[PDB]
Amino acid sequence: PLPAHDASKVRASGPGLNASGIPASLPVEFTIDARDAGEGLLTVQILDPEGKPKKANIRDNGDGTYTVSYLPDMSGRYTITIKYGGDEIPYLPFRIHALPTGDASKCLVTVSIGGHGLGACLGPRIQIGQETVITVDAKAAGEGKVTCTVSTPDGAELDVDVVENHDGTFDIYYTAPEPGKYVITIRFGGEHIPNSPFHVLATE
Amino acid sequence: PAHDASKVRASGPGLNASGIPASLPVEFTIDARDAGEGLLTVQILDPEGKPKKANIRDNGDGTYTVSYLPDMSGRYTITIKYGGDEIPYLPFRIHALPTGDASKCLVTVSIGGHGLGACLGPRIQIGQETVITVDAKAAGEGKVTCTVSTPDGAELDVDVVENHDGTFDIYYTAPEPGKYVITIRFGGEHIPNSPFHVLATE
Repeated sequence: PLPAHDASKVRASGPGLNASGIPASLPVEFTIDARDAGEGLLTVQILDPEGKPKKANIRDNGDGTYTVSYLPDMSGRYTITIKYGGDEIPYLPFRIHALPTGDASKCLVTVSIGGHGLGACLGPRIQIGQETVITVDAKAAGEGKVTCTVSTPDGAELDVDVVENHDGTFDIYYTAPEPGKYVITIRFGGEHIPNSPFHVLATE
Repeated sequence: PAHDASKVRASGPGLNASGIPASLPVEFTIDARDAGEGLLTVQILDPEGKPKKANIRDNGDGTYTVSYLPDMSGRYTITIKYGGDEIPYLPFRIHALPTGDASKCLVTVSIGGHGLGACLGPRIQIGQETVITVDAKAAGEGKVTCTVSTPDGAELDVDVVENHDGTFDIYYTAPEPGKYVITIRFGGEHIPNSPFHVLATE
């Protein structure tokens, strides 16, 4: 990379790097300032409290600064490594503590398919090729949001976008594309709701 | 009116040193024919250290048939006394072994003939009969068992009816308002979504 850079002049700050911790289950952002660091590619790696990679979304603001956002779905410490032109910036890694909120044990689960409710709770089987709506009623759980991750039979872990209804309930829309074992993790305020993670088998 | 508990002998499937299958009722025999006259008592603690019902039948001949239901996989600690005195070699430690695959069980709940889908829901009405059906066709060897924790903190075993087609029915009515915890196991292990937390309301 002939274009000169100096990663030691990059500065990072903002809510997503708060040394006092952040609330789990809420998306958060921070700013990376490379205006004095020359020209190079900015990369960010985030490891979650389980040591697994977490997506850091990077917005180039076109002025030498970047906005980075991530979703700490999980209580615990996240490990953030930032590189400019391939070189680590100072003071790495950032260790950011996502703190639990509310009472996940008060969340209730109902399931519906095609506009017909299967009543309460998520049994051990789901159907393939059929949109399934898992409603998490958190009206009694207090502070926090519902988050969801699905592991597919191939081993991939995918964060599912949870719809907030603003009445204390949250809807998880999922269509299982293939038969096999899925693991559906549902947290509220950073913590597993009752019976999560759900080990479910997708069937014809 | 003398007795000698040191001469009481104990044997049978319920005391098998190699373990017993969880979720199946089991019996054992206490032989006090050489031990004189006295009252037989049996205490069973389940793996969590809580009392487990021991049904004692006096056979009227110096022997007793004792039965208990190991609903939970794990270790059961059995203390037997005759005339108030311990018999030898106590306590007995009996392993209840898991069987089958409780994770393959399917639950359906019906109240007054209306299906509530899987699990109870957060609320039921006091005095209203509930029917919990457990489909265990895919679960392998074992039986469904059920224990309820009541608002007062008591534990009660709820009889489970075997239909001999792979399904089991549980009939339960909440008598008092408050929080209940319904534990449903197959072959010693929680079925999916057990234990079930329900508030009994007016």
